[PDB]
Amino acid sequence: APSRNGMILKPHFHKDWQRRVATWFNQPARKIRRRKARQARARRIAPRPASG
Amino acid sequence: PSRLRKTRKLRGHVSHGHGRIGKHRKHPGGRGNAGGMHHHRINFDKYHPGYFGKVGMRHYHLKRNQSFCPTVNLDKLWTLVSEQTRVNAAKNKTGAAPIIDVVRSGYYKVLGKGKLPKQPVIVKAKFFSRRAEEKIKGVGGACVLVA
Amino acid sequence: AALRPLVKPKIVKKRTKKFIRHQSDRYVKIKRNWRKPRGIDNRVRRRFKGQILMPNIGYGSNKKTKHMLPSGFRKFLVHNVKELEVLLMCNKSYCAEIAHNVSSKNRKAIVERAAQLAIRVTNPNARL
RNA sequence: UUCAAGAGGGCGUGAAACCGUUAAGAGGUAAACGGGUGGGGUCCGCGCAGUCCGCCCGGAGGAUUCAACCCGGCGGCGGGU
RNA sequence: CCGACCCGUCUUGAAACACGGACCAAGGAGUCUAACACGUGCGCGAGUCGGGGGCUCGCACGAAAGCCGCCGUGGCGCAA
RNA sequence: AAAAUGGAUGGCGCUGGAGCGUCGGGCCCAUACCCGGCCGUCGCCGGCAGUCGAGAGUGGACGGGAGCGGCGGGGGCGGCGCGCGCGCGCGCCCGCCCCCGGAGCCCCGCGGACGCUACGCCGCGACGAGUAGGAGGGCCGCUGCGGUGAGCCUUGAAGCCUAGGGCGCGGGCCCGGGUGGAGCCGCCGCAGGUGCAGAUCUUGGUGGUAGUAGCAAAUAUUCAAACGAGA
Ligand SMILES: [Mg+2]
Ligand SMILES: [Mg+2]
Ligand SMILES: [Mg+2]
Ligand SMILES: [Mg+2]
Ligand SMILES: [Mg+2]
Ligand SMILES: [Mg+2]
Ligand SMILES: [Mg+2]
Ligand SMILES: [Mg+2]
Ligand SMILES: [Mg+2]
Ligand SMILES: [Mg+2]
Ligand SMILES: [Mg+2]
Ligand SMILES: [Mg+2]
Ligand SMILES: [Mg+2]
Ligand SMILES: [Mg+2]
Ligand SMILES: [Mg+2]
Ligand SMILES: [Mg+2]
Ligand SMILES: [Mg+2]
Ligand SMILES: [Mg+2]
Ligand SMILES: [Mg+2]
Ligand SMILES: [Mg+2]
Ligand SMILES: [Mg+2]
Ligand SMILES: [Mg+2]
Ligand SMILES: [Mg+2]
Ligand SMILES: [Mg+2]
Ligand SMILES: [Mg+2]
Ligand SMILES: [Mg+2]
Ligand SMILES: [Mg+2]
Repeated sequence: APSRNGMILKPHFHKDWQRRVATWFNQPARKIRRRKARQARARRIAPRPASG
Repeated sequence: PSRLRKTRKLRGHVSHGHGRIGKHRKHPGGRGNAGGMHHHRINFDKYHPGYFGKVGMRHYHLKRNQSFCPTVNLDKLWTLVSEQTRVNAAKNKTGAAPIIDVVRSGYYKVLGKGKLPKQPVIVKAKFFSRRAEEKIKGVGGACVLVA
Repeated sequence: AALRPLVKPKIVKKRTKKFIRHQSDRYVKIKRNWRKPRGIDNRVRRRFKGQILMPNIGYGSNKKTKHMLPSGFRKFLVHNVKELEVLLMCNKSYCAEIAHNVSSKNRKAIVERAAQLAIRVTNPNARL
């Protein structure tokens, strides 16, 4: 039921959007895992450039 | 902040702000944008005209990178370069006439909205407009095309 | 003997009783604390004769004497000597009252000093 | 016995409804209620006078340092030729 | 002594021969996200935003804080 | 001109009215009107960071000549105007003409309220019904986080009871006494599973009913002795 002079909108929520939500709470640990992998590779390839 | 709301002020008040003759029942008009032809015809003829129908041709697989032409006017042209340039021109009287690339600073077509001060500038751009080409020659400059 | 305050104007109170809630004489889930009635058929709201009276702002009390004791003094609550010495200069308008949680051995100290500085105490003999 | 059984084996504290007893008071228009007064009890404070306190001036009594003014040191405020 | 019919709710209209209600304690009912419109408050200003990622802290705090040829790939805006 | 429970000028009752009609003086009383006090809101382009007054644009710093006048103008009684100063006083016309680090009583142009938490203090004048509903102020309250009270406490915290003393229009709160046995609160900000009389509400418990209804289908018990506190 609309009213005085707003927008018309079409939101995409008529499915079951709620079993399938995704939290970005593991954002830092994801960063931390990478460094320790990114360091260690460059230690494995010792003098070779780290970038590649 | 719950403590700044108006549910913290309708305690005691029996109906929580929604009447006694008519009540906050579930979905009493429809559910969504239903009824543009039936029993909401008036909101959509009044505040949203052009909604129902169909018009125009169809372009099926449209790529918005082919159609790309960033625009600029003349007033906002001497700001692509620094201040050494515009001042060292009109000076030493050789016919300096500097060069201004627009495709460097992220612009392709040139437009003739404004005016510009009297120095004999040169311009390089892919496209031009009619009036823009005139104003430049009117001040004593030139226009140049590139690929 | 007793410390005289500065002035002692007469005091006048437009109402002396309290305002009880309605239908609290019948029942025990219902209390004496004022809650306003909001029904449609109700007659305290509609103000018939011979019924409960509702509090408005006309019963409001004069401002020269508001929060004023029968002795002319106004009240102030403490917990130690440190916040008592702030009353030295208003020793003829305001009085002191010691909290309920203070120990016996410390009340003696506070009284002993208030008596020096001429700061009246409205409960000088409690625990002993 | 234990500080404590007014902590006694489903024993921390221990509300209300509902009951038993004791103290007071009352009783033929069911009870309860609002405003206004009266009477009686329970407690608070009299004081077993409550005569409240403070400035300056006058009087009679006694008393011991300083200040008034000078000198020495110390500290601070202000100044503008 | 005078006054004075039981509360809630529907209703043009309730003391009702209109429904609910023996009594007490505890629980109990206008929320969270996503998008929009406007009003207010703060900051920068034809510009303004790092939210994704990377450089520094082992993370006691702190899964924070600071920083970036990323410094603008890009989005909203400056032209219909 | 006749109705069904006994029956209503409101009732008792009234006939030189306490009846019917026209009229007088006196009188009674509503939250209305008038006078006053107390509370809140609204309006004053209100007022006060420190000096002038209730009639109509005010103030000094400033040179060459100096007084008896000014202000030689409406039976209008006019903002402008005239006898509470106009040249007063002190030394010797001539001169002085300090003057409030304090004159002298209601304007002091030297700085200031006992008031000045300016989100404050003061003054005037008018108004106040209220459902659904909209807004504001809440030093009304409940649980927890960050800072802060050189906070409270086994010489007794929370909680609970109270013919006790008191405050606020109210929400609610502070003291006093008893019990009890270990933690709790006030201020500035933050946040929320935040305030019940009900919903044939949910869970538990308790009453009147009530020492009541009842312990009635199928023929039937009696006498003595024994164990045993006890039939
Ligand atoms: Mg709208
Ligand atoms: Mg309402
Ligand atoms: Mg509403
Ligand atoms: Mg409703
Ligand atoms: Mg309807
Ligand atoms: Mg009161
Ligand atoms: Mg009604
Ligand atoms: Mg004990
Ligand atoms: Mg115990
Ligand atoms: Mg027990
Ligand atoms: Mg009893
Ligand atoms: Mg209605
Ligand atoms: Mg009907
Ligand atoms: Mg009703
Ligand atoms: Mg009926
Ligand atoms: Mg129904
Ligand atoms: Mg029933
Ligand atoms: Mg509850
Ligand atoms: Mg905005
Ligand atoms: Mg009103
Ligand atoms: Mg313990
Ligand atoms: Mg919570
Ligand atoms: Mg809730
Ligand atoms: Mg309940
Ligand atoms: Mg209710
Ligand atoms: Mg029987
Ligand atoms: Mg039988």
